[PDB]
Amino acid sequence: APSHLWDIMGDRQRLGEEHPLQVARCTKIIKKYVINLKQIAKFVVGLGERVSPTDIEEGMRVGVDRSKYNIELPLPPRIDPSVTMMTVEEKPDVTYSDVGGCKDQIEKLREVVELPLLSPERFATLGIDPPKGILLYGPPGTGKTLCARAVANRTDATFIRVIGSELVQKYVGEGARMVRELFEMARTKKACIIFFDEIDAVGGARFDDGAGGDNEVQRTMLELITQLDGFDPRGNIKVMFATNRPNTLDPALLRPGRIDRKVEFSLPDLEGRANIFRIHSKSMSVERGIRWELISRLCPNSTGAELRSVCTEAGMFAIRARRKVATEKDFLKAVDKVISGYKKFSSTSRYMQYN
Amino acid sequence: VGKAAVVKTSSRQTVFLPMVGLVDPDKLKPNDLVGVNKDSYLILDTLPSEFDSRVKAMEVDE
Repeated sequence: APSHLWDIMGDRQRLGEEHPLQVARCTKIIKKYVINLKQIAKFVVGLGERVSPTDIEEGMRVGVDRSKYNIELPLPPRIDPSVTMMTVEEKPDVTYSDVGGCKDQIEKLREVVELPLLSPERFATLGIDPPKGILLYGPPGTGKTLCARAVANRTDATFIRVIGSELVQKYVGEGARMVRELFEMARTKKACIIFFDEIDAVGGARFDDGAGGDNEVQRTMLELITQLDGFDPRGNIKVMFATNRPNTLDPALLRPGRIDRKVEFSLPDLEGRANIFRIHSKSMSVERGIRWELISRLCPNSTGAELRSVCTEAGMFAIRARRKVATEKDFLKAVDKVISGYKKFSSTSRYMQYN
Repeated sequence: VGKAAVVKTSSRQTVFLPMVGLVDPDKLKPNDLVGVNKDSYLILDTLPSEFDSRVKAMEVDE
């Protein structure tokens, strides 16, 4: 059906020669334009009929006709990378209210990120500088990645999630181009959010005398630091560094001036772990008259990953243990099962804080 | 011997051309990028005061 309407206007856009343009990047601007093709061929051209003199800029892809080369339409630069097109997500499922607890790991993030985006004129009265970067590391298993998605929901803008292993490519030097791919969209798309995940595989000095193949990774941060704070302080959006190993990072990366707000996650206390089961109490099945403060009290200090496992495994006892819904008896069985039974080995929580 | 100039296109094609009045042997020099004709392969343009180019990136800030 839609193909019939497009065939009517397809007479001028097909038979005539317009679209068959050869796209290439412009080099020198004389106000004669020296442009190098993809086949490595240099030539000279000039403006067109409807082409504006202010549209042509240095280092921009400009399509020209293949027969007689002339400028026709400008194109946005950096057309080669296809990787960063899939790095932008849309509408994350985790909401802002999914993060439990009244502690300080919530309010501190929204003031340095969501506050300048929603109300940029609030800090303009005092004439201060909002923090460009932030710091979130914490112990493994607290759902730190869930807090990054909760910010993207309230922001209602472009979000970029970057994996630490994605920056390292299969060639030496290609990782340097991967850094500018992220910061190029910062100027193109204003008021977005970039997020780095597992930076420990990237950062750190690591010096020289080691295995010797380590000099390729250390240049990624030196390219990332240069693109963050260089000779020219070029930056707009907020930068988020996150990993599970803060001690193995670059001691320069661990110092301010690229980062101001620093928040480290901690294990919720008896009052903190209570709200963890309250946000899950609205879900599943909760028997009327059951106090969740006694369950979190019998459970020792542990990450939120093992806290949500209590409510999930409690529903598993409805089959083998011959129960309708989750009762208080099944909650006590989960204490020796979800916690005491699963300790053994290979249980992280606070086990690995360093290496 | 006479006056002659040998050039090579960016397509890797070596074309011989006689000395053109638009250029002088003092301004000419080997390993130089100058404009040439597509049909007659004659140099109609001298060097525009730049050796090669800025290649990848350059800082234009004043």
